[PDB]
Amino acid sequence: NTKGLKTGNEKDLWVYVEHYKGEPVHVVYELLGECRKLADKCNQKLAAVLITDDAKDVPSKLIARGADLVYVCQDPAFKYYSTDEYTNAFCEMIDEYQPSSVFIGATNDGRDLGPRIAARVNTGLCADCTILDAEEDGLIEWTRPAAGGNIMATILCKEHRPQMGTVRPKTFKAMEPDASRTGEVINYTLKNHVDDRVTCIRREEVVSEGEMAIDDAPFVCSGGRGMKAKENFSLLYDLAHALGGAVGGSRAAVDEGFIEHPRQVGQSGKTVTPKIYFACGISGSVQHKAGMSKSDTIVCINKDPDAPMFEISKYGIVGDALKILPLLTAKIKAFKES
Amino acid sequence: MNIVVCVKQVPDTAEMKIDPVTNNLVRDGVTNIMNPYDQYALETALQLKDELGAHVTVITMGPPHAESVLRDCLAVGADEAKLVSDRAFGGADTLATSAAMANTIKHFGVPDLILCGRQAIDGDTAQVGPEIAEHLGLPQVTAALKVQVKDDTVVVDRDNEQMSMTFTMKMPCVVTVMRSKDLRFASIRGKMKARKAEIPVYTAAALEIPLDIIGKAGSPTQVMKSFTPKVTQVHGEIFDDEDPAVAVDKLVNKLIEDKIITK
Ligand SMILES: Cc1cc2nc3c(=O)[nH]c(=O)nc-3n(C[C@H](O)[C@H](O)[C@H](O)COP(=O)(O)OP(=O)(O)OC[C@H]3O[C@@H](n4cnc5c(N)ncnc54)[C@H](O)[C@@H]3O)c2cc1C
Ligand SMILES: Cc1cc2nc3c(=O)[nH]c(=O)nc-3n(C[C@H](O)[C@H](O)[C@H](O)COP(=O)(O)OP(=O)(O)OC[C@H]3O[C@@H](n4cnc5c(N)ncnc54)[C@H](O)[C@@H]3O)c2cc1C
Ligand SMILES: [Cl-]
Repeated sequence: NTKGLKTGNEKDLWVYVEHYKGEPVHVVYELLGECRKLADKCNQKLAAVLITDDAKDVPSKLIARGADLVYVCQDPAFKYYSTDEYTNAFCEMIDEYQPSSVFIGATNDGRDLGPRIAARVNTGLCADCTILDAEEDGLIEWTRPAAGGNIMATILCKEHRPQMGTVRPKTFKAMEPDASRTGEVINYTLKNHVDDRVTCIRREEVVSEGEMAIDDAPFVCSGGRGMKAKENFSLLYDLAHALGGAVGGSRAAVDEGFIEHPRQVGQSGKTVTPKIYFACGISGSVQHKAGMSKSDTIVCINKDPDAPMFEISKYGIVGDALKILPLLTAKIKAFKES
Repeated sequence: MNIVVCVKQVPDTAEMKIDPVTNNLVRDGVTNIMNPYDQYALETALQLKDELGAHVTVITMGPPHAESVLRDCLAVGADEAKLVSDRAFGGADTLATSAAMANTIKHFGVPDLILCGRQAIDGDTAQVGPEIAEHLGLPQVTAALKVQVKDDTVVVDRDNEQMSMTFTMKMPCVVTVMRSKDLRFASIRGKMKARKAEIPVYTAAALEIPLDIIGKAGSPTQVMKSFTPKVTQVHGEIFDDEDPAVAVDKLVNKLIEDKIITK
């Protein structure tokens, strides 16, 4: 029928501020860089939407990274992401201010959030997009991979507002912070509080005291079923330490007990774009490759010269990772010294 | 307890390959399957049936030939199957698909737990389960790694990029599933009992779902164009010397010369 239909008076492009330890995650800044170009193309403003327990100096950083406007909705209930709290706050602000488009980083939580909002407002949502463009009138052209990346689709939300999408992280470049930019902070008071129906009973940091997470590591040293045993992962830790990188693995590695889920790379785990990905005893299933095929360089170490992973590896060695790794790590260490 | 599993028949997109030489899409071994994340959702429902005695209904919105997926569900021990099939539902985006599914579920009475896959491997949107949950006013947890029931609560393990978490919610609720053990085997007997089952087929008119909320008519989004992306062929330097020390020397001197490894 008519819910979510455009009024014609909608304006501005909004970027959702996903935050951790109070600070925006980097995909926020990625989207502010891209959406700055889109907002300039259609002569509309770029807004950052900050739902938090404590804004700190974050609106200032958002302005320096391209935002003209920063909407802030602050409450203690917003300390941690929750579907019920954030969907409510985000939808009250859409209703109040009437944006043209909304852009959400396709993180685990963004992928939870986006479709809740879209269904609540009754509007269109394009998922985990990789290419974006805009017409002078503000109509956003959403392009995205589908079918495991085998098909690209270009999609429009012509009549419903706001036009929504989630956007793949690590795709778009942020702008360098500009101290000379100016913007406007708008403090939004919640009209209706909600009770969160979803209680968190365990919330544990996956990365330890000062250690490296695969998520942001410049090098990833990853092991599969071909590592043979959990203890042999110490080889990958040694290589990571020599490089200043982090250790990852395949879903098969998780299943065999070699590593815990937070180090899993692939479509059901993390997608990483390190400078080097060392794929050690990993066949290169399509589900794994989904998570690491945009690594700058892939180095494959595998006993099977027909391992699919070789298909996409600029460099590699056919052989036993258990003999090759410690020679490789030593040789790299020697080069890096003195 | 009553459980509904939302299942989707998909082409097996894991079998698709773009040849980097020709930039053409090769479809060798691509058949219609049960969406793998839906096999995880179903196996999770089945595990709860084994443990607690739950009644399990599987529902899909698909063309006639999607019936085979429902049969596969019954063959592994789902109790009931429903096929929502009508050209009026075709052309649906995720809003239109979730509207159809949410209205179907409501018509038969909202169960204690609705399980979805995390995503379907064709569309790859991961939107339908949360949109269903919103349409039905229910709480959600997406991308479950484990699901358990304790009294009147569902206990769900879910991660994000920084945190490993466990959440609880009261029934009725919606969970989308990232992983479970592989769906159990369907025996010959299982498949025969499934073949003999009645699977009702529901039109939009039968369910009194308005035409303007479903299919293309109910879709805010429209795919305007699709194309095979270009894939740049990689011409790897792969060393296969007998002596791993030799292979490693060659590899490292190349990584050095090509500015991959620095001091
Ligand atoms: C819906 C779905 C989602 C999935 N999600 C993911 C995901 O997110 N990430 C994921 O990784 N997978 C995922 N998978 C799984 C995927 O299909 C594969 O099962 C998995 O990636 C294989 O892991 P592997 O390469 O470690 O093991 P295998 O395929 O068993 O390969 C082991 C390799 O080790 C090699 N080898 C053996 N011994 C040695 C040695 N001594 N030295 C060197 N090499 C050796 C072999 O030659 C082989 O190539 C998913 C699958 C489904 C169906
Ligand atoms: C190339 C391409 C790109 C597309 N891009 C978009 C887009 O960005 N936005 C959009 O709104 N639509 C898109 N669509 C339409 C979309 O695929 C359909 O609306 C589809 O019915 C549901 O979305 P999905 O396949 O992403 O499934 P998902 O949202 O990933 O499915 C999640 C879960 O919902 C349940 N579910 C999904 N479909 C059904 C079904 N038919 N019956 C039962 N349960 C189901 C299953 O449990 C499933 O695992 C696209 C289609 C194509 C071919
Ligand atoms: Cl709700």
